[PDB]
Amino acid sequence: METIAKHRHARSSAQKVRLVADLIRGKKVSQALDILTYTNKKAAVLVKKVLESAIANAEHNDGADIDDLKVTKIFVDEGPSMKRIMPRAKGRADRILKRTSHITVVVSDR
Amino acid sequence: AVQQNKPTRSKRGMRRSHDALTAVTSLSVDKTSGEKHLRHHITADGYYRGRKVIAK
Amino acid sequence: MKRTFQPSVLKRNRSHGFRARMATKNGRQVLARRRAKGRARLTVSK
RNA sequence: GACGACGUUGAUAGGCCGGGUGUGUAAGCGCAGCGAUGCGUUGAGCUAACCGGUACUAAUGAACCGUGAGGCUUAACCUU
RNA sequence: GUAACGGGGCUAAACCAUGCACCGAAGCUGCGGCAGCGACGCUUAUGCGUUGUUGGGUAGGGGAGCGUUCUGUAAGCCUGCGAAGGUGUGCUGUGAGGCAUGCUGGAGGUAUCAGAAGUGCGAAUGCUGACAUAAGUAACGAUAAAGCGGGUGAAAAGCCCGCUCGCCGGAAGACCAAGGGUUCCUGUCCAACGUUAAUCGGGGCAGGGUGAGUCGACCCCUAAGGCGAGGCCGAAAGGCGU
RNA sequence: CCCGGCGAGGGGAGUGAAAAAGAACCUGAAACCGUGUACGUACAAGCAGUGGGAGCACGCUUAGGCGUGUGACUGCGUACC
RNA sequence: GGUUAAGCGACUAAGCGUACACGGUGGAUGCCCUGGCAGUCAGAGGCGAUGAAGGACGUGCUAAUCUGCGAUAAGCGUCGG
Repeated sequence: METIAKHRHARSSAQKVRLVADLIRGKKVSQALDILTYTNKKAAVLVKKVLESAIANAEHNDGADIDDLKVTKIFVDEGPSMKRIMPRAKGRADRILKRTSHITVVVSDR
Repeated sequence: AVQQNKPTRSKRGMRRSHDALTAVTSLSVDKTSGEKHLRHHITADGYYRGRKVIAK
Repeated sequence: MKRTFQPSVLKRNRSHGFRARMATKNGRQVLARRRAKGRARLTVSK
């Protein structure tokens, strides 16, 4: 069985989050948690919460076993951007994009 | 000062081939408390080499 | 650097106020044009 | 990034001990003078990166990566 | 930078004369197919038996067609036993195209023959919206400066309390006018706003707060100047002035 | 009901013909950005295609020597307005 | 079968390319109309010192805005439906 957890509209660029997501692809959930605990990145905190939520979903909604769980699929998708204005010199104006992303984690006992 | 042509997405990927992160190889285990911690660092509970250094 | 706009309420009303526009034939035509267009604020009275 | 030394069967770094170097007679006390000051204790006190030593502090037992005799054909050799 | 055979190399693989072979183009021939224009069989409301010949092409002229929206034919025809649109596959014509069908979609579509056009886009430093690139690069706004303990909290270099350190002090202190208009105080919240985090804020939400015979305005008086009964002047508007 | 900061955002349950109609809501195209699978690629020089063509993977097939994806090597080849 | 020598030679992908499958972003397309555009046939062609056009501030069991109304304030009297 496959269980899914998502975090949509996360305040982080997709490029930054993908750096942390690649560290736990295909790893056991027990080992994946250890890797995230000792990664000095803001995206690591966001990813860890999603991974924990997926584990809880499998245990509660599917009666799975924690020791048998494994991270099978993980990917990050680009989300909507927020437009802002940043004044520059000599009266010029610039556009600032605040990027977001969608984080998806899939855990299965296979 | 500025480019004459638009770089491709393949060139962008090549430049990022050295941006991957490195995970910690392994974690040490305390003799007494028995929790995982960074090597040469105290544990969350406040242990180091089974000596119970300051906790507060 | 001193800029062009130096606010002053008294001078604002004496120059573009409602009574200033009503004191001349040309000023009254300004109100007629704005009334026809449907402006919510006819003048700078407040 | 890399490169070199060392991790308790240890002088790698700090501290500590001795020396050197630099500055130039510390503080306290005593004596002379009305006083500013001078003199004695005294070439005194202090002293970074230097030299020779010293396990007092930090360099932890582990864990991780890397395997298990290494292709085919031909000639000369083993059995010139 | 060899640099005056394209190169390697050549004493013929150089040059002169003679001869016989072969290579070599979308030229010519062979095989299949399409179209234009001619003459012929009076063939036929014409296609052929045939028959010869032609078919690079800008400006430009002539001829024949495809598709899109709308009107009649249509109170017809197709359709919840799945319409338009979207996305694949197969077949088909010389071309613009056409036909069938899987999945998606969930209510409209339209033969034939005629009629009418806001009828076909890659370019105009074209117009509007969306999204790339440089790049996770420059930068984070005075070089007056921070260190530690405790508290709160999911989380503290930045918030609260305490002890030190540093900076201004004819201000970087205090009180007003002008201007702004609730930014003031208390509780509560952290999405957005703050160039980082935030429990904090001039941010969000709710409640509270401005008390005058003597302060200021209003009020009485007038300066520069404005308006101005009659009046004088000017095509009209209007100007000057008691 | 469960994870989470009595959050944000999600996974179940339930409603409905449909929740891949969940309020960032009918249909949901393109640019642009990702995950998975097959094949190619670290001694080879240029409008990136075209003609020839090995090997590999897969689907057929009374193996019918076919179709589909990939493209080592090789002839020719300097975009559009 | 063993030793040596010579010749020849797959398995690597930090990344990248093409194809297919499944997604994100984005809001095109189709369908829809309590909005517009152009007319025909009839109305009425003026309002105001009995205070106009247009506004300010008020008005509810009512915090805000819109509509209506005016301290008789989402209304009062009377005659009809």
